[PDB]
Amino acid sequence: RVDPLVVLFLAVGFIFSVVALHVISKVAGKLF
Amino acid sequence: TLEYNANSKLITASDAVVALSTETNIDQINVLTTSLIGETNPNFTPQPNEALSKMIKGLFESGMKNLQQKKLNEALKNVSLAIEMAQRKRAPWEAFAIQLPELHFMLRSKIDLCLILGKHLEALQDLDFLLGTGLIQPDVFVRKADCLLKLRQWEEARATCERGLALAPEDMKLRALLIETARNLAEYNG
Amino acid sequence: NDAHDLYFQIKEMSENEKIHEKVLKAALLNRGAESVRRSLKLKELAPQINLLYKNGSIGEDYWKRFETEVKLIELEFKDTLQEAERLQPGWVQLFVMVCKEICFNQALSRRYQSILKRKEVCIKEWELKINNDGR
Amino acid sequence: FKPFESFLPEVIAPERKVPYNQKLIWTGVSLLIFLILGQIPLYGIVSSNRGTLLELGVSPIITSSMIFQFLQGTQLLQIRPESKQDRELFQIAQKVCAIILILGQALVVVMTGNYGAPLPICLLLIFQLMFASLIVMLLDELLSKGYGLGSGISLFTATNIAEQIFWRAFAPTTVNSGRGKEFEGAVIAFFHLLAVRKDKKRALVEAFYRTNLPNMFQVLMTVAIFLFVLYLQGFRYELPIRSTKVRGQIGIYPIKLFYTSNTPIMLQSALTSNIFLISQILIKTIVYITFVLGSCAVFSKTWIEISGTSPRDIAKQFKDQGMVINGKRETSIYRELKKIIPTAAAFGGATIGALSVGSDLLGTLGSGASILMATTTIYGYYEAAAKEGGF
Amino acid sequence: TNYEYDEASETWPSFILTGLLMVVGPMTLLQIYQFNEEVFKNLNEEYTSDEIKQFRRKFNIIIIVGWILVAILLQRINSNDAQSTSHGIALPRFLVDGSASPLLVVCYVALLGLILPYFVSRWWARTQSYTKKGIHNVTASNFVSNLVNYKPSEIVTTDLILHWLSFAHEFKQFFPDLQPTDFEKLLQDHINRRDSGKLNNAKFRIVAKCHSLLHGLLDIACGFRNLDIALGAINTFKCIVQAVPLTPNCQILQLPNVDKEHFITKTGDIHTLGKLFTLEDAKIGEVLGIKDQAKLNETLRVASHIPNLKIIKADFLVPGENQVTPSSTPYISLKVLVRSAKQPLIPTSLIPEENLTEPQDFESQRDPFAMMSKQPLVPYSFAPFFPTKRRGSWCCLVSSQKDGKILQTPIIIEKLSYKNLNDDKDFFDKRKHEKFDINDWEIGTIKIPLGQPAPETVGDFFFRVIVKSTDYFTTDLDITMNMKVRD
Amino acid sequence: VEFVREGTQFLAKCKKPDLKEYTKIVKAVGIGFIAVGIIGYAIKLIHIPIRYVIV
Repeated sequence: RVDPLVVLFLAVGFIFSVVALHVISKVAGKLF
Repeated sequence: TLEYNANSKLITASDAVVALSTETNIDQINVLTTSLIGETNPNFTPQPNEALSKMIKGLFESGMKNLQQKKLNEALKNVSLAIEMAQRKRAPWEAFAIQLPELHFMLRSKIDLCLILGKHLEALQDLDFLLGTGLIQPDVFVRKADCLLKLRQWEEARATCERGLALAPEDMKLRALLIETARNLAEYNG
Repeated sequence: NDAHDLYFQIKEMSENEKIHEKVLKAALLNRGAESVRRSLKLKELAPQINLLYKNGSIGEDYWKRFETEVKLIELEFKDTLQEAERLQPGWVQLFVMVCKEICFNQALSRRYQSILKRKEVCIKEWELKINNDGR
Repeated sequence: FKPFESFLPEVIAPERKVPYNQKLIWTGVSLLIFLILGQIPLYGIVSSNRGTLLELGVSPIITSSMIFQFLQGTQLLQIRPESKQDRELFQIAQKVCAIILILGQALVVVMTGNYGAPLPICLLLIFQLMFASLIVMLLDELLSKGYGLGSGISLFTATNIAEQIFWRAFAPTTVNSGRGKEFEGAVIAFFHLLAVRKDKKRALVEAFYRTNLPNMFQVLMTVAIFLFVLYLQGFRYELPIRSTKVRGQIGIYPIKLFYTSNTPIMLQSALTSNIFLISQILIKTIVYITFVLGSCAVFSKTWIEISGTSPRDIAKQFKDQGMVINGKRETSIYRELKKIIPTAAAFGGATIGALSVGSDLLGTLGSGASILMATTTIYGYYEAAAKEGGF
Repeated sequence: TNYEYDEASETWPSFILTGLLMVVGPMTLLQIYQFNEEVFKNLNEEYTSDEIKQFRRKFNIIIIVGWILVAILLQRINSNDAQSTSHGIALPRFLVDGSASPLLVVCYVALLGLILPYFVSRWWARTQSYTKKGIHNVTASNFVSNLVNYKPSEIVTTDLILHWLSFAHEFKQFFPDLQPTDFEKLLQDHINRRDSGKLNNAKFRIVAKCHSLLHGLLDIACGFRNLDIALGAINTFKCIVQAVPLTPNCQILQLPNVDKEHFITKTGDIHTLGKLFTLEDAKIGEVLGIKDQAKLNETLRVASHIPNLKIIKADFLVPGENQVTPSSTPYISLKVLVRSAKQPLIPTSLIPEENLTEPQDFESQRDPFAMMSKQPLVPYSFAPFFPTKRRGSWCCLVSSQKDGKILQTPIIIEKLSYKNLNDDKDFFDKRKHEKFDINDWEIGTIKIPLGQPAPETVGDFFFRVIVKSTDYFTTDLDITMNMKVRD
Repeated sequence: VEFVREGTQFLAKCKKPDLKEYTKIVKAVGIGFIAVGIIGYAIKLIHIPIRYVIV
């Protein structure tokens, strides 16, 4: 069903979301 | 872009550089239309016209009578005229299993007469058509290898004569033509 | 590279040029014969294309385009049959047999007409310098 | 129990055979994605491969596969032998069992584990870990269908324990216990102590062998056992085979020395780790080495019949395909095959057991079973590259 | 705090010392630790024109950088002066804790989410484009598109394959400015030896890619089962590499410096290199028209060293079983005797029979193609007008005779021993049998796999295996032979 | 005693690989192993400041 580059994009965007969520938490802890 | 004369009922093309695929289709609709005019039937049938085939057979037998009188040039003219009649005026829905064997029969007679006459290249190209259509038989390869030896290309003649032995290796003339081709190709190389 | 649109051109010309019924009927047989020729050529060429695809030379995009062409030529022949059915009553079934037959006979006529061109190319290629008789 | 309505995510199988130039790079990219997903921590964790997105990791994929291979060896599932649709339905059942086991094991790790019971953060945690394990399992399928070199579970455990080897060899992480700054890495501390401290003969002797942290001598013994396993994982007993149904097709059926391919000694290690907890609650070196040798030999000969590569079964496969041994009779293929296969597999169990004993005595950075599992995986990749043709 | 990051700088040079030296040192050990005779490699550069050589011209550092880094860094380490277990890592404090920390997280996130997906996707598109035989996807689709609608009406020429070949997309990627109708005229000017204008560089790069494009077209057409396009394709490959148009006396137009109009005018009887060597060494200059002694020696030295094949014991073999049987997998096993158009008719009976029969040892007959693989490579072809230095290659293709088609993928081989050609046997000329060792004359082996198995029915069946010389218009080999299937 | 003799009888005919074979096996498998170790070790090394900063 799923192309392999779609799997690669899903994984990289997933890990990017996990990083950016910690970054949002750290910036919100530093500012507020 | 195409417009035609309604009186002749004949589709012609405009004054442009037409592609070959477009030109052949217009010419085929032209011959198919002038056959369908002569069909004169509401529903027309795959079985062939007997009177037209009888006229073609009679015009071919005229060339046979010229062949019996040792008049080879008029025989070649009459056989080529009969083949042009059977290719042009015959309907495309005339019976394929009676059109193609009649065409191969008259054509084999044409090539057999034309090789004796001396016009080798016409016989070669016509026999290459007869081979490519699918008759394939050693009696074709005898005349084809003989003609390739007569017009002095031995490398194609060797492959043609080996394909001739490749149908019936017990053929007597094909082995002699193989020896002839190898002997003259030894002069070609060495 | 086909005569599919060429029947449609005569069809559009029919609305203004008061063309003959036999001409518009006979132009349909050419698209039918081209459809039967491409259908049989498609069916006999499908194993070699599949062998090139499994071997790895031809590419996946052409294989998808090839399957699309199979479905498209089947739909086109189904369209031609409907065009013949609307064109004449009681003519839809014998059309297929006449269609296959003029397909084979039309291919034979092209292969026979090309021999003069092949003979001229042969003279240019092998340098015979032939006379009016054979040399 | 076979029919199921499949609307589950599954990667497309390639119609064209994928070349080795893509099979190497997709194994590399899949490995890189797997490990970069491994080393990253979660969002939901509040309290100060555990505590990461692989908190359960490959273990549900291994668990569902082990359960369904146990059921297939039980023959309770009664799978069709040649039906591709029934094998696909078995793979769909393995997929569904894997997804359910992922969600259940993840819910157990969330509610029971150290993350704490306090709730939208908990929902984000469970969806986070579930989607991470889902994309690891789908990446395993992407390696398994033919895009990578194959056997994504074996690839992941081989690369993980090779990473354990290179981490114990090259750790930058320094530990100072009274004496001074010492590196957990072996050769890191070797170059550091030969660069900094005076009396470099004493520093050379100290950095060569020291019982606190992993040695450079242990790294040299690791390289020596690595090269010895690479020489030992050849030893193909080439018997000649001659086909009879299609005449004149001549090849060789190879018999590796590691005929069981590193399966019995991990079961032996599990049995050893289980019996030590029982015997403690309730001369030795010679009994230990002969126990490892004899036990791994007996485990090899028992795993012969269970695995399905028995001399009777491979003789049935020869009589089904029609390949006799060259210059020998018809029943002679089974006579010679029973002469070769059980002795070869039991001796392969003896060699892998002696390799594990040499790894434990010499003090290798990893287990000999671990290094041998990594080398069997990469050597199978080399065998596939030699069959297809590789760069 | 779990880790400490060594703010006193006593540690972070020492880790990167090993991390640099373990990369450098084996590369230093690698770099410090670091059959056939070609005649035409010397003579090719003397007749290749200056424009082609200018085109060919137009189209250890890291180690010493590492050691200079090691010296400065070890000086910095030596410059330094020097229970509760406290874990720490080697990486420095400012790299992690200070103001470089948002810089590092931005560089990491950008490096991951850009450098992996963009480069992996561009690489995946680039690898998905080019097929297994080295040609682009849409040019393969373009070949099959022009080759399916090829009706058998028009005979294949040397111009029609150029007309198919100019539509390749790999020429459009090199030069997007101009149309493929100009590409066809440019290849026509390359064949017809015409001086082009501004795009003379374009012509040479187009021919250099036309090599692989004609191999791709040959593979597509020959797997397609249409023999005439494949045979004409190899003829156009000869035509493009030797840069002479297809003519019945092309075999001596491929010679380096002949007077073309003079030879066409004066003597038309001499078509073959073998018939060219019938005349004497002094007499050949007046016929070939060049009339320069060093040039005559150069032409005769090139015309000696062209390869001409000739079969000895061409038949089928089944590996392991001496008799061909139904439903078996035979392989084509023909043994060529490579000649020079100067060696008159080595008889088959004088072959000492020890090298004709393949040895029936199991290590040999497991895969018979290894004995072919042990043969040396074909040396550099003569052809100066083809831009790159070119390995001569032999391509073969079988033919089922009853259909007139091909039945399998064409096998392209470059493993032959041309020590039959060299100056050690220069005595043996066409213009007898005395003082020559027959074991010195080396017979090559051409073992070709048959793509289909042997058929199920018993009966005499015929295949036609031809081999053709790429990069040469020599005396090619075209034979038919039987498979006496007997069960 | 008997099994060891039959095992070395098997190993005498076991086709021990030659040095030219062993060199290719090492140059493929061990270099792929070291490449695996480097590709892994770079990730675990880079992710420790990542785990301290990003947390």
